[PDB]
Amino acid sequence: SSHKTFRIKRFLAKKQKQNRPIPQWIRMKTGNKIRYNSKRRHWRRTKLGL
Amino acid sequence: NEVVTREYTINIHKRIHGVGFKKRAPRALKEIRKFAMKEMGTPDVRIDTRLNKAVWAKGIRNVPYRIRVRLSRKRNEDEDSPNKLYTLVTYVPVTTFKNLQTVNVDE
Amino acid sequence: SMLRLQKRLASSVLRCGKKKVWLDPNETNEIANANSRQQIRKLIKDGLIIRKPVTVHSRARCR
Amino acid sequence: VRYSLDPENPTKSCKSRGSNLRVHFKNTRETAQAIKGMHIRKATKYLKDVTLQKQCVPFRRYNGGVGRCAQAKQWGWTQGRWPKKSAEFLLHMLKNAESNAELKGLDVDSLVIEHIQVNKAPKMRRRTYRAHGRINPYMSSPCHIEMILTEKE
RNA sequence: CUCUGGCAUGUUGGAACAAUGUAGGUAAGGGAAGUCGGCAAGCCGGAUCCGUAACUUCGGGAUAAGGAUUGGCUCUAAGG
RNA sequence: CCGCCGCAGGUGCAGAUCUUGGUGGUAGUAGCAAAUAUUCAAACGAGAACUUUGAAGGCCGAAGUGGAGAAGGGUUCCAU
Ligand SMILES: [K+]
Ligand SMILES: [K+]
Ligand SMILES: [Mg+2]
Ligand SMILES: [Mg+2]
Ligand SMILES: [Mg+2]
Ligand SMILES: [Mg+2]
Ligand SMILES: [Mg+2]
Ligand SMILES: [Mg+2]
Ligand SMILES: [Mg+2]
Ligand SMILES: [Mg+2]
Ligand SMILES: [Mg+2]
Ligand SMILES: [Mg+2]
Ligand SMILES: [Mg+2]
Ligand SMILES: [Mg+2]
Ligand SMILES: [Mg+2]
Ligand SMILES: [Mg+2]
Ligand SMILES: [Mg+2]
Ligand SMILES: [Mg+2]
Ligand SMILES: [Mg+2]
Ligand SMILES: [Mg+2]
Ligand SMILES: [Mg+2]
Ligand SMILES: [Mg+2]
Ligand SMILES: [Mg+2]
Ligand SMILES: [Mg+2]
Ligand SMILES: [Mg+2]
Ligand SMILES: [Mg+2]
Ligand SMILES: [Mg+2]
Repeated sequence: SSHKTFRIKRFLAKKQKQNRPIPQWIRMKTGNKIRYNSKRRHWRRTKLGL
Repeated sequence: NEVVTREYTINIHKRIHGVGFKKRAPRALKEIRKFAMKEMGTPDVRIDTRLNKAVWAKGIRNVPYRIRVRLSRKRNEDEDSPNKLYTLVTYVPVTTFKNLQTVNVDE
Repeated sequence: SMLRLQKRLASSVLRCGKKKVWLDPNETNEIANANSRQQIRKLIKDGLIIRKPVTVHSRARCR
Repeated sequence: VRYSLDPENPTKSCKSRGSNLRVHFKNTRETAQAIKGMHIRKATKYLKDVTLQKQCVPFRRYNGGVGRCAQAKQWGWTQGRWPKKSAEFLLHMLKNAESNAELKGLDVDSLVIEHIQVNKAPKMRRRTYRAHGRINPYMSSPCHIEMILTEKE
């Protein structure tokens, strides 16, 4: 909702910042097994639950 | 005589006989388009917006029974297309359809 | 091209509905490279974009 | 790259393959069997007529529920269809095989499709929603296609 | 039904118009003989003016029942 | 990695509506049929029934398919 507490807004801030793909140069690093961000959240598929 | 222009009366009523109400005007456009291909012997028939407006003038189900059109075969040399000749069908408003017969139009 | 932005912007500037905005079907290239309201205003002054008249609903039959 | 069959004369042969093609395997298999042993010009004309519904692909093995058509009497069968997407995928691959023959310097208007094979490819997962809160598979059946064309006198 | 405003027919399109369906409608003569059963459908329907029974806790029953009229146009009279 | 002499065991599968994983016939089948409706031309594009623009025919019909909010969502907003 447009009405939100500071704690909930700050919580939603962290969730947006985390929902980004991996940098492409992560893959080039030695002993790398992370080929794609497996913790990607889509707003319409999976809900935060808050 | 690749480029030729003729005037024709199409009896849309016989062509759209039995068609449902919501399909009578769209079928009239399809019957005109396939009337042009049979006569001018070419695919890629272009129907002038005014002929579309004329077929749709009385709504979707009360299509006019007869329509006077001008089939003008022209050269599609402006584009590198597989068809060299295309037909442009144009609307010819008339007061009556009696004694009107297929006629050639001179440039 | 795609002129949703210009159609939306023109309706806001002309203060009308999108159904009353007329973008010139011939000079679409000049309309297309207009991504600000300043340029939409100029195209309105230049006559490229016009506001269509209200559909006629006559009360003459009622009168 | 191992085609199922090695060509008899490799210097007189061209090959083309494709993997994970989003076209129906059952439709493509029936289409490939129709153009097997055809001249490349005959096959190109035939496939375009399929896209125009002037010549049909007879469905001989995967024919369950396939309707009858008059154009199937030309294959000695009763059931036929006109799978457009399969024909375009095969037409796209034939042209590529043709370009490979040119790159090898082969007489194009002598090539015959001697070998053509359609293999089921890994399926892709999609879901459909059914009555009473049930979710069912909605799966695509792609295919791997390979062909080898050889010159014939 | 239309204007302002909105939309593109509700996750597809083309061709045809078989049976059986789902939704709608009509049907000579008869008129519930159908069926467990008038189920379903049908009949009625607004308004104006008439006319309204048994019974009754006198409040109702009651839009009981039953009947007539109804458009368009041109006027007349009345109501500030 | 195995033979032979001994030692030890979580030691032999066809079944248990067995467990987990995979795969078929069904089958290119059922289906993609609730809420009237689309058509013409052009543009962009490798590609247009579906995008955009213009024109036409329609619908919502102010108890809206309109314009704004609360809760809930949490960036879905806007541009490329
Ligand atoms: K009865
Ligand atoms: K809200
Ligand atoms: Mg949800
Ligand atoms: Mg069938
Ligand atoms: Mg058939
Ligand atoms: Mg479902
Ligand atoms: Mg559910
Ligand atoms: Mg519909
Ligand atoms: Mg649609
Ligand atoms: Mg929907
Ligand atoms: Mg009747
Ligand atoms: Mg009767
Ligand atoms: Mg009777
Ligand atoms: Mg009777
Ligand atoms: Mg009886
Ligand atoms: Mg009986
Ligand atoms: Mg009843
Ligand atoms: Mg009574
Ligand atoms: Mg052990
Ligand atoms: Mg055991
Ligand atoms: Mg077992
Ligand atoms: Mg046993
Ligand atoms: Mg089917
Ligand atoms: Mg269906
Ligand atoms: Mg309605
Ligand atoms: Mg309406
Ligand atoms: Mg109402």
